[PDB]
Amino acid sequence: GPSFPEPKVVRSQGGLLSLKLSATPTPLAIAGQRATLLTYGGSFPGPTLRVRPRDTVRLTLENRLPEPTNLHWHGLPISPKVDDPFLEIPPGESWTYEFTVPKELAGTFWYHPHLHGRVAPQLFAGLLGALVVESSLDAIPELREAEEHLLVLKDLALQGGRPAPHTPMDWMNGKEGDLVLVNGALRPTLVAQKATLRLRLLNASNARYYRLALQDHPLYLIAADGGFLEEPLEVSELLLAPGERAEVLVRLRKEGRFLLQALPYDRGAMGMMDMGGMAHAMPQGPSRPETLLYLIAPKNPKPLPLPKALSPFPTLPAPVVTRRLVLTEDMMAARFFINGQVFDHRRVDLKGQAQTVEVWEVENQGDMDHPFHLHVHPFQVLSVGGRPFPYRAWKDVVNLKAGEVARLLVPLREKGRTVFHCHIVEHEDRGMMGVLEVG
Ligand SMILES: [Cu+2]
Ligand SMILES: [Cu+2]
Ligand SMILES: [Cu+2]
Ligand SMILES: [Cu+2]
Repeated sequence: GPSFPEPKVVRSQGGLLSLKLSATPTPLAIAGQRATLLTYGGSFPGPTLRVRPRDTVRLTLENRLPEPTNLHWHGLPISPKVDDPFLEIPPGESWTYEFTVPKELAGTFWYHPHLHGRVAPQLFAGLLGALVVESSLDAIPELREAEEHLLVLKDLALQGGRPAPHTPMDWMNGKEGDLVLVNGALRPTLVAQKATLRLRLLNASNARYYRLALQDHPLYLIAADGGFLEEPLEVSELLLAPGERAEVLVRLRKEGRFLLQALPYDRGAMGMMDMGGMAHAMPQGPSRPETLLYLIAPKNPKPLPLPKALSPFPTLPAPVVTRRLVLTEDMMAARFFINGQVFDHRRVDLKGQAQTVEVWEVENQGDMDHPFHLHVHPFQVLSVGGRPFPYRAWKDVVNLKAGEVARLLVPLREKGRTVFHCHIVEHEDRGMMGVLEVG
C-alpha cells in the first residue's frame, strides 16, 4: 500500500494497551522472497506499540517457539520484577507483562527476547518490535507538523528460507547479515510529503553498526536512547550501535533523490587467515557501505524552523559511589568478560541503593567495539574516550570503541535484581553480562 513500509501500530485505548502477542515461526514474504522467521504478532518487525505516560500496558506473550523465551522491555525504567531478565516462558506457555508507563518518559524503546544463551539466535530470526512513548512535546508545531516515520534498522541472512545458522565466527564477532533492511524491507523508497521529517531510529540488529548519513543533508538529533535532548543537535553523521535509538529531524533542502546510507565502519570484527605458518586472526576492516533507503524530497521543500528547545534534562543529586567495569575478550574462545568474570545468574556483582546516583566508569580493554547496556536505570553519558558528551539526554546503551573509557551518571530507580551486558547479543550469550541488585 504505502510506498514506505512501517510496522503496524497498536495504540493504547483510554489509557490501556491490552494485547496478546504470540512468538511464532511465521511464513512471510521478505525482500522479495519467502522465508520462515520468528515473529511477534505474525510480522517482521513486530507491531509498534504506541503509548503515553501513565498508560497501563498489559501484554500477554504466548510462546509458540520450540524453546523457552521471554521479553525485555529495552530502555523502559520499570521494575525488574516486571522486566524480568531471568524469567523463562516454556514452550506452549504464556506470561502477562503488566506495567505503568512512567510519568517522565518519552522516546523510542523496543521489546525483544532476553533468555541468556538464546538471545542472539532468537533476535536474529526476527523477534523484535518497537515501543513508542508519545509526549506532550510532540504537540509543539515544529514537531507536530513534521512527517513522522519509524525506521527499524535490522539486517538478516537467509539459508534455505530460514534465518542463517550461527557459526563459531558469528559467536565471536556477533552475526551480521547480507540483507540490510529497514522495517523488514530491502532499500524502500520514502516519498516525503512534507519538507521536515521526524525519524525515529532503532538499531535492532545483533551486531551490525549503522554509521548513518543522508546525502547532502545534516541530521538534527532531538532524542537519544531514552529521552529528548535539551535542544536539537546538528550532526553530519550518526552512529547507531546495536540496541541504541535516536530521533532526528531532517530538513529537506531541495527537490531530488537522496540516499540514506550506512557508511563504512570498522567495529573490530575479525576473520581468520593462513599464509604459511600463520593461522591467526585478522581484522575484517570496515563494513561495506549500504544504502538504507531512497528519500524523495517534495516539490519546493520549505522545512519548518527547528524547535528552539526540547526538554530540560533533570538536575541529578551528587553521586555516592564510583564503579569501574572493565571489558575484555578471549576472541578465539569466543568468551567475553566484565571485571574478569562471565555471567552467573546466581552471583550478584554490584549492590546499589535506590534513589542514589552512581558514577560508572566502563572501560573497553578489548579490540572490538562493545555497546554497553544497563537495564532498568537510564543513565547520562558524561564522556567517552576522554571527550565530553555534547548533549544531555537519557541513554541506556553506550558504545565503547577499543581502549575507550565511558563515564556514566547512573541514578538508581526501581529496586530489585537486574543485569548489564554488551548489546552485541552473541557476546551477552557468551558471558559478557553481570548482575546489579538495587535495594
Ligand atoms: Cu535490548
Ligand atoms: Cu535492555
Ligand atoms: Cu561485546
Ligand atoms: Cu539486556
